[PDB]
Amino acid sequence: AATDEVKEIESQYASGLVTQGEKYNKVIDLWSKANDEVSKAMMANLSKEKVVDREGKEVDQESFNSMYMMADSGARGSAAQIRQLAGMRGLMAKPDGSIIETPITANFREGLNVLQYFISTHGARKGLADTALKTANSGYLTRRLVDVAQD
Amino acid sequence: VEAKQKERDALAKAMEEFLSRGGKVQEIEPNVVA
Amino acid sequence: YSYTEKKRIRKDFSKLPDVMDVPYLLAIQLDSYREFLQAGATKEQFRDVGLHAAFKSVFPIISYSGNAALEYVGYRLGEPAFDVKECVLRGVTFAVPLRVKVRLIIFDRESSNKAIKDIKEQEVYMGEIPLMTENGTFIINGTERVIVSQLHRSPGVFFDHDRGKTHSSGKLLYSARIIPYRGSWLDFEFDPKDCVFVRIDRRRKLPASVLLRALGYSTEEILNAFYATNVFHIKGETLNLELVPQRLRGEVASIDIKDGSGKVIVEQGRRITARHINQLEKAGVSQLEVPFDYLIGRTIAKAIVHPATGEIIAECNTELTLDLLAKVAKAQVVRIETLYTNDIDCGPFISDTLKIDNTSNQLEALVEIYRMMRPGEPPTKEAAETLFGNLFFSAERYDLSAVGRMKFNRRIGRTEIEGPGVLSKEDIIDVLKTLVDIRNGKGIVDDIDHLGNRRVRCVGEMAENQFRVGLVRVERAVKERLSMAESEGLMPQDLINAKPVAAAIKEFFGSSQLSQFMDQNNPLSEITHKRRVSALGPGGLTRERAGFEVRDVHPTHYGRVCPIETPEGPNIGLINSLATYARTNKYGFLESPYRVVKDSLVTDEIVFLSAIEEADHVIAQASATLNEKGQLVDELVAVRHLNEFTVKAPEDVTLMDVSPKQVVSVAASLIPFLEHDDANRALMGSNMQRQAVPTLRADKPLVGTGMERNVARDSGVCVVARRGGVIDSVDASRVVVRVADDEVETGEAGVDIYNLTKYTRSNQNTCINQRPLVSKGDVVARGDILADGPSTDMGELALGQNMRVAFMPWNGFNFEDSICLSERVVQEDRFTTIHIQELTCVARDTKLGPEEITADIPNVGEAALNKLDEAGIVYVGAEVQAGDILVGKVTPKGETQLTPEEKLLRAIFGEKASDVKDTSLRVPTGTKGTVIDVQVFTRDGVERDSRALSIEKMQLDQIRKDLNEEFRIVEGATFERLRAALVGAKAADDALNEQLEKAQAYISDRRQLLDDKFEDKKRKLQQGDDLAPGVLKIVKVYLAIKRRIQPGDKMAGRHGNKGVVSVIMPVEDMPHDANGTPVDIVLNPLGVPSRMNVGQILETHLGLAAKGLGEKINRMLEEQRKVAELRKFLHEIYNEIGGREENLDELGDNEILALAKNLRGGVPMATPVFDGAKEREIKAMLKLADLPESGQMRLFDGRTGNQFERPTTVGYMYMLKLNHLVDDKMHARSTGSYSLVTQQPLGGKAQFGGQRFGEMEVWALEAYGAAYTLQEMLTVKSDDVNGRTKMYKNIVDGDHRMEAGMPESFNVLIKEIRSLGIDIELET
Amino acid sequence: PERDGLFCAKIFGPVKDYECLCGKYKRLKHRGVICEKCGVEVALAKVRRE
Ligand SMILES: [Zn+2]
Repeated sequence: AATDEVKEIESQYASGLVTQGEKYNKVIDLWSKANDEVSKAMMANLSKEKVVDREGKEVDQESFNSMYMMADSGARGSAAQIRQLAGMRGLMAKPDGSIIETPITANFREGLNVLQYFISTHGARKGLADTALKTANSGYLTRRLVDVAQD
Repeated sequence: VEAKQKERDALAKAMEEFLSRGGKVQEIEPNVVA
Repeated sequence: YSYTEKKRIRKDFSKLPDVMDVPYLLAIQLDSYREFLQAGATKEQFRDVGLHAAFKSVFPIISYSGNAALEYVGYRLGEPAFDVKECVLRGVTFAVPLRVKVRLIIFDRESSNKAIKDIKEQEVYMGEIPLMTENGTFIINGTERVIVSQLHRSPGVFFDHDRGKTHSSGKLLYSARIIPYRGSWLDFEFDPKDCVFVRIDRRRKLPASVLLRALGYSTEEILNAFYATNVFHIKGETLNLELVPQRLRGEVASIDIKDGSGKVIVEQGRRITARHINQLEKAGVSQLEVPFDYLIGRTIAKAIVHPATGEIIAECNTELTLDLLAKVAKAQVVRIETLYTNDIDCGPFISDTLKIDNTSNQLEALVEIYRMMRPGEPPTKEAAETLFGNLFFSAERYDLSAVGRMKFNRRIGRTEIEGPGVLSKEDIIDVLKTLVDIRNGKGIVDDIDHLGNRRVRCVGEMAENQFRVGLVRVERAVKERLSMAESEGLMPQDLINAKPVAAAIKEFFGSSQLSQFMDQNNPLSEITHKRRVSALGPGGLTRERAGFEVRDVHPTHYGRVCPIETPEGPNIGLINSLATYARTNKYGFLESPYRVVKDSLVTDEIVFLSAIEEADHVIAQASATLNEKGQLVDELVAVRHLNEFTVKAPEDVTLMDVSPKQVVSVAASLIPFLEHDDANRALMGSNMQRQAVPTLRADKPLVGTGMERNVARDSGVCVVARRGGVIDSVDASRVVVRVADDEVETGEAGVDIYNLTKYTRSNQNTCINQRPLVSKGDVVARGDILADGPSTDMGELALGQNMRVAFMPWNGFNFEDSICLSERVVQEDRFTTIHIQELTCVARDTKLGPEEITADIPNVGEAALNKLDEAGIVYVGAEVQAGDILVGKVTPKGETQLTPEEKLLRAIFGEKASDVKDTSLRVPTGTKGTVIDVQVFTRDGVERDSRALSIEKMQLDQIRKDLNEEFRIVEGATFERLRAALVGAKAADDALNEQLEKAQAYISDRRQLLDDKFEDKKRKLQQGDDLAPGVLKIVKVYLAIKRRIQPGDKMAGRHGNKGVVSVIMPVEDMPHDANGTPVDIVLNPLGVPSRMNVGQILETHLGLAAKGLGEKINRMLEEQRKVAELRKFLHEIYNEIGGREENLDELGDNEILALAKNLRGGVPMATPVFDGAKEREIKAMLKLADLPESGQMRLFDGRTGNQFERPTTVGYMYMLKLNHLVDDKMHARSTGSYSLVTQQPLGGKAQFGGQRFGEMEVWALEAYGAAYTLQEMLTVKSDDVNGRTKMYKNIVDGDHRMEAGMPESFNVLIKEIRSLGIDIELET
Repeated sequence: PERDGLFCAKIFGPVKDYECLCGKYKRLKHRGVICEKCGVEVALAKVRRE
């Protein structure tokens, strides 16, 4: 449905009605709307993933699978990490300052194609750049920050 | 670039004219110092 | 079909058919070396860049104020006489000469054909060639070093935004960084106040008008041609204007332009729209009338000098005023030259830059560029002109290739792709037009993080630049030496000097950062270190120069640069890698092939597409629905046209991907299920696979990608078959094969030797060896695998081993990401590793006394003397313990000033007063193994040790043995050829006699050939090698440590799950299933949600399925069934949904039994990176082998015995072994020798030092409110004289007093402060 | 080394422990005595750092 919607967006952009910025803002909030929609749907199907009954037909409770256990416990990671594993991966943004309008139609269970992984690798390299520079920047700031507070 | 190439072509043409205009080649030894 | 595929076939699951085979990995450095060296060529060599192109630009020379010329036809390559296996054990570093023929032609200095004295002779060998092997590496003084592809910025001019805090503006233009290939670095900075000012390395800011006047262009013509093209006249109604409809578009006209004979166009106060533009276009009135108030805002282009007045009434590049227009009217000026600028048009910043600082004269620009280069010197016009010519026009210390001119022509717009290598002022006109076009806003700004803005270099261009620098240095030296010399008084060979080019080729490989040591611990490291794309080094960005610009990627890297391959640590993003199917261009550009697709059908030919055309063309995706007709079934696919992913039409695209493995490099592609993992942990797993170590028993990997045989084929440590045929005899030291009658010459048919690499030393102190995997009496093919190297088995890459693996947090042993092993890995020696440890000892010569290898060493016990012989070296294969003396080294001493305690303890034991100390090297702590061999090097004409005689006699009998066996195999081949020849019509006779004489001539030629080969081996092994000066003999002993599994080793898988093993837990504590196989290595289930890779579960499920099929075929071979059941078993295996079937081809007696005996230890898979195996085939493979479909096994508790009320998951995980052990990192030091600048311990006393107790350590120490340990660790553990002595006496005696004392750190500080003359005293 | 230099023994001290520059006094008893041939003071090896 969102692919038909973005095809409608591309046709109404090629017909000459709106500019690039309006449809760009439209895709970068509707894709995030679909993202947290399938995220809360993932929370729903992870919470209702148990079929048990005791002297009855059906009974619903919390799920007895390890993903829901590690989601409710929250030891390492959060609820935004299983969207990449099961549902839609999210919307990695370009490191130049823009966002890529094409979504991640596949997931980690079924298998990504070349293009969605090419979108994901840009955000992956950006996160590697932040985690590589943040240690040096934190050391450079703390080497004066504890130096002023040694009296 | 082009000037060095033109100088190389002129030197090669002068060497060919000298070799074809009576001049010979002096084959010195491979290991000889004055 | 290869012979290795008969023993092992891979079940693939590629739904997309393979359209292109995997090309050569190391072909880029191969043809770069072939272009730079030009070994095999005709008499007419190629005109490309290289050593010949560097020699032809310099070798024609002319003497200053004289007559001299040097001509050359070409050079002659040298023959490599040093063997590789003897130069890694001797240290020759692959020496190869290179001789050139120079023609010294003299003249009479009159530009005529008079006194033509030509001397054509061969010169001396200009340095030594590196002479690398076919594997792609070269040895540099014992060790093997490789080059790195320098991914520096591309040669040319770029225009980026670069929004920073220094500009303090939202929209600003960055500085134009002109980047040549070598030297002459020029800058062009755009000032924010509508100006442009160039920059230099050490000089200050200079205006662009002075730069143009120094280049040659006048300021008036540049200011005229820079802004616009408009002329002003005084005709008719006191003025005449040339109306331009293009400039008036979008400009609010505040005046009346009603000229045009009663036709008004735009009234006063009306904005000019497209209707007024169309009205002006249909009118065509070139003359319009404006008032004089509009001319005040305009700026003139050149100076207005009237011929009737005789004086300058208007300065050059000045504004027009109300008195200046009246002066120009009263001076009767016919034509007035001025510029026309509008608000909607480009801003007149070039005129404001040219009007600054009063730069209008050529001599002022000359003295300005002289003060910019040499400030405060004698201002001369000729010297400054020669300096500017050598900096810009001349090629003296300035080399620019054609790729910079090609990039400049692609940037500024030109039809010719090839340009001149020398820079001119016309390129300055193009770059000023480009910067004012960028400041206008038209076009797109360049991206510095692009693949087009980062050119991938190689060793050839940098080696040619270094050789050109050394050659122009030698040419300057020869011109300085032959200045006052003559033709008959001097010599052409004595005038030239091959020493600067030899020093240049020495520093290019010895002291250069790009020629670092090759990572030879793993073959993945060996194939990836060639394909590294680093931005550091000379002419590039270092680690602190990266920032947030070159550490990011642009989507133009589709198939060119893999971002999932970079070393982790302090440098991520600037060191990149080369992709798999990416092939470089002739211009050094990174390009990737793409499949051209039409609107209806799909073409078959493939063209390598660059990056400049992908921004205009549409690139589709190869992972699409195809109905075997050449068209896409879907009506919408994810494509990309303007370097951005979008949706397009199937009839609109023109290009698509060739293979999905063309974007990933060869490091990350060996990890299965890349599309199920994140790039972070796949990058981490690829880094640990690059930093891997081989194992003892090379077990084949269970879940494979299919390119394991490919990366084993391109690896130089494997044995590749040049010619096919039958194999006569297989030995672990050498193998021989026969040559068939088809692919052979007339004489010397069977000649094929292959020296297998024995147990030698690698670069990371690990063992390397070759193991044969063939039999006797089998035929092979071209390119077949004969002997596999380390971490390779039976033709495929086999790095580690596999064991039973479950996902469970078991008793906190796998606490966060840790590992819990089992006793099978230590009882079967599965994941044990053996390192070869080096120990280089020297035997130098001192002035007070020489040293030698003497076994009579003082202070040597029985256990040390029993290991060493009468020579002084331990025997081959002796057990070396911790603290053993290996080499023999006795150093003398004189005037030692001995203490009475030392002579007392010497006189008590009755030993002789030996004045010669013992400085023999020993093993470090934690090394207890067995030596394998010792390599000794002596000088020419020196005394030799008897152990050296035993070593050289063993080497010569081994060499004579392999020469005798190759002579035996070639005479057996000649006799079997003669016996196959004589049987035809045995019962004419002159032919048989002739053939016997030809065979006798061939075997006598082979005999004299092996005689001269043995003479060469004797004259190369008996001579001395080039060693360090002042050294008599250099020995090195190769100690091999048989390291086992210890508690605390490093263990990681393939998806970036780092872990450390805890202890050696037994085989019973692990949980077991109902079949009978307990699990071995248990992992934690945090690796799947936290690290974003679910490929752990899929890989362990496919490993469980592969072990189920392997146990099924093992019990099928045990049950002694017929071959029909085995081929039906292979038929039901190889007929899944994914992949293809290759059955009904192999024979039952030979190939089926061969694949059984070579696949009983597991089967490999073949999955691609982005279109691999789906889950349903995995469910089928789980359900067909009596295994559960979801991996939900039912296990039994080994510890408590209670039945689990939950099904668990087990399987097989193929993990890797790392070079992160404890023995190479263990520092054992209690007391260490203090330093010379302070009393802090350090290494050098056969003990490794401690860690750095820097600022953060003492900060965390005083984080708590304590004060006593802060001074105790600072005055007792270090920095004292008598405090450590009194504290040790208090420790020994028992009583404690804790005296304060005085440390020596205050003494070092007071001496370093009183060295500047500073009064410091104590009050007290 | 010789006298009046960067590594002189008269100004700084001995390169070894309890020895003089000329090599006449090599004992352990004298700590603040000066030799007659050379104007150096025999002391420890740590007095180069004083
Ligand atoms: Zn003395």
